[PDB]
Amino acid sequence: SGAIYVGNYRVVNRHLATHNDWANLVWEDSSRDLLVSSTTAQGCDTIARCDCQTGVYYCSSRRKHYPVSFSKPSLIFVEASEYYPARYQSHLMLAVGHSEPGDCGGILRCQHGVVGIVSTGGNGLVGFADVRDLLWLDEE
Ligand SMILES: NC(=O)[C@H]1CCCN(C(=O)[C@@H](CCc2ccccc2)c2ccccc2)C1
Ligand SMILES: [Zn+2]
Repeated sequence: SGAIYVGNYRVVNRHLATHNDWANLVWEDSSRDLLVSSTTAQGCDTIARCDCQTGVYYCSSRRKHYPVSFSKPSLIFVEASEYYPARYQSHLMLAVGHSEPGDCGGILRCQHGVVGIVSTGGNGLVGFADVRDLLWLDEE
């Protein structure tokens, strides 16, 4: 579990959005596993605007922040699960690191800000849904 809070936005994994998030929807993309909902209060997160491939992510299954190298956002094959059929997930970055399903929502950060949130994994790999191309998160 976990979310990004920037301005009047809550960014969460689409497969984990609560009923309250759907009743206050801004934008969603099934192919990226992202959903953005409106918030009454202002958030403090700054989104990174860069091409960094090294950062630190939070892993709830180990209660640890791990430094990692990660790939460029890409269309990656994600196996069928209870949340989606077998498909290509876009804007996904992989890293060698421990991750388990309950780790989704963990933030990945670089020196510039929030890069993305855990969305996939397994096999000593962890995948992050990128949010750095969502330039509109920095306005209104
Ligand atoms: N974005 C998605 O479509 C997610 C939805 C939840 C499930 N997804 C994952 O990647 C799972 C592992 C799936 C798996 C298990 C066993 C064998 C082959 C695959 C996972 C593991 C670790 C961290 C986060 C998620 C896909
Ligand atoms: Zn950066």
